[PDB]
Amino acid sequence: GLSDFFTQLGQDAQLMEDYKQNPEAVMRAHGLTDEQINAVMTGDMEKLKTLDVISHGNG
Amino acid sequence: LSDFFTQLGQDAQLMEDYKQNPEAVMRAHGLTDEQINAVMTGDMEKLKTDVISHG
Amino acid sequence: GSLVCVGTGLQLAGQISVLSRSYIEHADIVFSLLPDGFSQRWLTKLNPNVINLQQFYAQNGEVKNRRDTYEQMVNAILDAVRAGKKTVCALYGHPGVFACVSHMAITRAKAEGFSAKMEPGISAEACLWADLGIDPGNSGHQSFEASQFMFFNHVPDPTTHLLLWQIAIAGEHTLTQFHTSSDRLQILVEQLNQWYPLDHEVVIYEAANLPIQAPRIERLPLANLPQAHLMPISTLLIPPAKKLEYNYAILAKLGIGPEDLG
Amino acid sequence: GSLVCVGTGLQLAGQISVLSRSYIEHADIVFSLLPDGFSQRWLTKLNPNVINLQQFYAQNGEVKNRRDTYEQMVNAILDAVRAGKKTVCALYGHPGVFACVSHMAITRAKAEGFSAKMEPGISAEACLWADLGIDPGNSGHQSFEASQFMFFNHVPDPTTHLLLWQIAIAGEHTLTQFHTSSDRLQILVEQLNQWYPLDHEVVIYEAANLPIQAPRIERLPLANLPQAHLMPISTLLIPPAKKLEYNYAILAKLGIGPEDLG
Ligand SMILES: Nc1ncnc2c1ncn2[C@@H]1O[C@H](CSCC[C@H](N)C(=O)O)[C@@H](O)[C@H]1O
Ligand SMILES: Nc1ncnc2c1ncn2[C@@H]1O[C@H](CSCC[C@H](N)C(=O)O)[C@@H](O)[C@H]1O
Ligand SMILES: [Zn+2]
Repeated sequence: GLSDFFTQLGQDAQLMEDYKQNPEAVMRAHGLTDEQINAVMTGDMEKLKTLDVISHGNG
Repeated sequence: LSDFFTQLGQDAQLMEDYKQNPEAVMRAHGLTDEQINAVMTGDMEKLKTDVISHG
Repeated sequence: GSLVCVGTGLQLAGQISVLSRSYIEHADIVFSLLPDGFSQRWLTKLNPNVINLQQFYAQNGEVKNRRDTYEQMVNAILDAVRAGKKTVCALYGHPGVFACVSHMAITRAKAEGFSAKMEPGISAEACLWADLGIDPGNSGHQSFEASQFMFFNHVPDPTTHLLLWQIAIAGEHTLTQFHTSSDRLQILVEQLNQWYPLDHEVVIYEAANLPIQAPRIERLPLANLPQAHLMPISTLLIPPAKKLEYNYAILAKLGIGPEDLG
Repeated sequence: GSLVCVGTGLQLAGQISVLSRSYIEHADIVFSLLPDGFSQRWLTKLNPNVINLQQFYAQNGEVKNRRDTYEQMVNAILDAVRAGKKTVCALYGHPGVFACVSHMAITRAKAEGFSAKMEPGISAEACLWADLGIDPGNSGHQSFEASQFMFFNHVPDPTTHLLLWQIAIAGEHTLTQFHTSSDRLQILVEQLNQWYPLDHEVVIYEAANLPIQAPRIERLPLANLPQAHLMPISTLLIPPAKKLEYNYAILAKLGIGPEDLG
């Protein structure tokens, strides 16, 4: 549910521009719970997931 | 011609098919001999007949 | 109205991001600035409502400051926004990498109270790393616009990979000509000679624009640069003149030595 | 068997090339290194035959040199290639920017007579320019790996935008830790002080990985860096600290001056 929405939102510029206009409305219509929406609005990436170094400089 | 390039640049199946056999794939898409010749000699002008920084 | 400047990448059709393509597709109007007519076609099939900014460039041996060129570009882009049109600027590569128009249009947009953003694209730089098989993080990376490096005081780190963009107009002050001269590029060779020997191998790079086209990766001594054939899309790569040497000063503060490096 | 390394960009799903996406789609097998589980779900849907390279990172707080992690990744990729599989390596962002796994795999693949190439992608650097409305061309650009900047001799140009990648492990010489210490970061500050004052505003940047996520753009004085909260994905932007001095020496050879600069 949550993952499906994010995938689409990232690809679909229509939906993206829809989300920018009214985030809560778009999210509620895609089935996101309150906790999920709350996490999004507070930017708690940690919780959302709940609900990167590939080199070095040692020569 | 412009149709082939658009496909080729977007489609990775077609790309890999081209890199197996450029001529065969090009001929299969109806490119002429002078068109193919232009590709193999890397002459982009014949096939076709930017600065936005200052300071 | 709204603004979104996107990048098309360097390669035809396929090197644009998925999101960025979708923006072109759903735009009310599109302002383009693409390397050729093949992409221009592709664009028109994506979205028929396109105004090609190329028209604002100097036409007909006309003396025009590139500045005055960009002004009109921005202005036109804004006109559509101020009309209420969901507008998009489709530029080649990354919309904000050595690209003045987009940044100027986003700024003017926001300041007039419109929604404006920039979506990153694949630049000529990004293409160079993959074509040459060079990782910028290996010994570091530096990028300057050729003319700016010749006009102001820039000190390069000769252990890094050094890029000079727009090398073809290096020293072209008037900003009216489409290319420089041999003597301009000769003075660049002497300038660079502070750090790089005359026989130091450099690379003239040109990322391909078409899928059937191989890139230009021409190696030559720094001395032969003024006789080289350069195009507006030519970037100059100057590999490290020196190898990485240890920084004992800091290693000491870290209370370590080379042998301690993992 | 063959090898194509691609990037998926930073943002989920939408920031990969159209071509790069197709490559994943048609691949016999995909070796992935992605930021999160949303990105890992998206990939699996695109192609179910995925091996997650993440596994080769130190597990359960074991001491393991990252060099070894990388070697294992590279070998796993080649194992598939050698077996005759049309293999794709999908790394986040640009696959050959501050990432050695792709350059090593490609290199080894060629030397074993296999077709191998790299498709450019959108990197954290590409994202930076766009997010902070900066054109790297304005006053030039410089990038180094933070630890290398400390361990080896690098002199920055204070007129350019400077970037220190992997700032979170700045000065971690063992390559067995995930982060560094405030002491290390303090040594960095004192080192940087050769060029930048202590109160010089710097920026902790983190490009968003999700579409509903805003980027981190935290401004602070250089001195406060050691106390700052850094993450593996954090990049440090050090904006210019110095005025451009006229290369009067070169302008003269050009036979011009500032007033003639278009
Ligand atoms: N195909 C190409 N190959 C190599 N360098 C290129 C290039 N296209 C543009 N450049 C570089 O960029 C300069 C123009 S500025 C435009 C750059 C573009 N926004 C990008 O994403 O790269 C040229 O003078 C050259 O230095
Ligand atoms: N989301 C992000 N925002 C900012 N910098 C990031 C980032 N993800 C990775 N980085 C930078 O890249 C380093 C990891 S190396 C991987 C880089 C990636 N291939 C790219 O093309 O960007 C981090 O230590 C940090 O310096
Ligand atoms: Zn760079």
